[PDB]
Amino acid sequence: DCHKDEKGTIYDYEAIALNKNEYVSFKQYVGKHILFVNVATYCGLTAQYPELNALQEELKPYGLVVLGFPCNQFGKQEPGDNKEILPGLKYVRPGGGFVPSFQLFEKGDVNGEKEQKVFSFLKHSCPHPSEILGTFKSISWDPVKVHDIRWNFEKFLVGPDGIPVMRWSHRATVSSVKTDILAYLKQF
Amino acid sequence: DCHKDEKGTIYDYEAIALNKNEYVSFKQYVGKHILFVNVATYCGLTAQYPELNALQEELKPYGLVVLGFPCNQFGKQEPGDNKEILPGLKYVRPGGGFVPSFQLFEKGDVNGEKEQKVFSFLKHSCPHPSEILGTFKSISWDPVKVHDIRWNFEKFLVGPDGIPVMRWSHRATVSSVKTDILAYLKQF
Amino acid sequence: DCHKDEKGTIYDYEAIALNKNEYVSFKQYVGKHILFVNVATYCGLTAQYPELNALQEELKPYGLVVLGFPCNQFGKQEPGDNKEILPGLKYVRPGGGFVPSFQLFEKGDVNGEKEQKVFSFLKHSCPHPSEILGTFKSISWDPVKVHDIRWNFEKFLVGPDGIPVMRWSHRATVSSVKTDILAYLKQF
Amino acid sequence: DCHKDEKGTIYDYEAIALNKNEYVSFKQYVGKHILFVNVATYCGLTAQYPELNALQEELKPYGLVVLGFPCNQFGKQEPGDNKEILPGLKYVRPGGGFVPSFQLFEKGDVNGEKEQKVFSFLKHSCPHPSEILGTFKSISWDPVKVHDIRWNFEKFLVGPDGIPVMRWSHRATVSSVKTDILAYLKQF
Repeated sequence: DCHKDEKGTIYDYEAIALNKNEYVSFKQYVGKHILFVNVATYCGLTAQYPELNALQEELKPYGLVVLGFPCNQFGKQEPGDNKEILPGLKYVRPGGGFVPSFQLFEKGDVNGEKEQKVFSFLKHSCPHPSEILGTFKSISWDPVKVHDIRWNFEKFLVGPDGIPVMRWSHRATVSSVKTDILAYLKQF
Repeated sequence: DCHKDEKGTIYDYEAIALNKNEYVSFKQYVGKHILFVNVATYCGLTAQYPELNALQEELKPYGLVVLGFPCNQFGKQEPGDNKEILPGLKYVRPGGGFVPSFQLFEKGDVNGEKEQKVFSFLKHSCPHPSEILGTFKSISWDPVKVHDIRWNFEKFLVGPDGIPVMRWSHRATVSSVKTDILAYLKQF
Repeated sequence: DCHKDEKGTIYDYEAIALNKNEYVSFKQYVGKHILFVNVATYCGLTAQYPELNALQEELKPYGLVVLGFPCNQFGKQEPGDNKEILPGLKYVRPGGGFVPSFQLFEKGDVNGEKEQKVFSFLKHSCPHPSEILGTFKSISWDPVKVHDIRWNFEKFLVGPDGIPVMRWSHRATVSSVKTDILAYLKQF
Repeated sequence: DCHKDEKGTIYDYEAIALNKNEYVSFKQYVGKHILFVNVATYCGLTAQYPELNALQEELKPYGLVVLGFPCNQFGKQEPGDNKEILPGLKYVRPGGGFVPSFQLFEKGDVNGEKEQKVFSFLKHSCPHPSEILGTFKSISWDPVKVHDIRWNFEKFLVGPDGIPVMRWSHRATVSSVKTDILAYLKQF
């Protein structure tokens, strides 16, 4: 008689926090602007972790939540088991006692057949800005799709309604990401 | 004082015919609808060669020109030197005396760093219809870009003004390509 | 009470001829010196086919039998289905009407998990002379073993008792192989 | 008039210690039995580090010196810069405060074109016991040679005269290595 179209949002997904052993529904983050970052410990970009802490500190009052997703698909730069990831950040790289000031989740794929379902959603929702997907070397997964994540520390912004709004290359500095987010927050 | 914007077309490029040893400017094909196909001898799709002959026969009077570009990047399915390609089609696959009834050019890359410049133009001018770029296996070139050719026997249509109009997956039968071209030709 | 040790020879194996559709037991070749060559159509070494014909002609009276085994594992240089291999040699490479004057068999693996059992025997029976197994590029099979065949047109000699005697690199000219075989035949 | 043949030993080589920033000639180890191990932090075998400490403790009085060589060629399981390797062992894996009780050196290749010269010597001096070199996956270097190291935690014993004596697969437990070394030490 009547068809009601049911629409997809970020709140349809969930993941296991690294530091508890407990599932976190993204419904927790209703009304918040969510920054999803795929992370790794042994990347040149790992140096930006304290910049991510600073971003989160600065913009928490504006309703920004940063979420970090370890992934070993990009140069095999997250080799650690889940229990090893936080100790590696604290004592190896960045080292110096570093602890993320935002929520990290269990390690998993962001591309290919076993990719996490939230990343399918994010990737299908927002195109990557570059025509470059990779080098012969960098692509390690199967199948390969035009909206795949290119590398460690790629980023997605999800609005306060759970619909993805924006995506940055891993090549964009955290400072430029902040500047972009600050200009986006002026709407609200 | 004044800037005149100079615009790119298919007529800006050229290639060496396989059967002469002579360069052919695509200016030759002014006012014609051009079907570019990347070809190979040892692909399952090689079976469609007689369908391409038939397409060309059927639509020559309507101003269609088919152009075939051997390429060894997709499963290494065009291993032959330029002199070996036509004998291979005639005597191996399809065999049976098969001769293409359209112009083939010298073998070269259609993707990656040494890709032919006409294929850069075509690929940048018309998106591929699928989000799937490949398998881990199928991608053999560097760098990898979202508008790369996926496989043997992918196809592009260029209008009578030299601007690319349409692109088909290698998965589309020559019959469906014909049907699509016949519907496009109704405008003229 | 008593154990009798049963010993392995070339006569324990068989393969399907390319040009019949019939199995050939290597027992046929009892009392003969057998030269096994893995072959391909689109290799630089394919040029040596007429040298193999000449070798076979010259040494048939001395009891030499040459056997050719198409294989697609080395640069994917034997892409043809079994029915396409002889036409490819005649009309493509070497071309010119070339027909092998020795027996070719159906195409199959010589290395890795699906290798032909006769090649396991040969490889395990006679070491390769070089410490070099390959480049990162050349090795295409799994698993990888120290006595694997390195490339197209590697060669093994089996004595008149079915025990392998000698193995040549693909880098050895057919002339040097002949010279070596002629010196070996002086024992008999 | 006269040629004197000059012979190669372990004392012809040197490497940079991880924990100093200083070169160590293997001449230091004259008259000692040297156990060379290629090591990594993120391997299943990394668990054997305390077994290596125990081996070294136990057999130091018998003149055994263990030497550890970080290498990132086997599953990319040593991603850390030189400064990160000891902190990773102490705080990540094995973790728990683990410090090696034997000398580790700077990270480098043990196979392929940029392999360390001491490993060329060792590998050329003592064959590996298995015919298996790898999987398609495990081999990451170029060129590939039959005496290459197969994986993390492969081992070589060098006698008190600097000539290599023995080599173990990475598949051999440290307990069996100890048992073998104890039986070898009975000669002296």
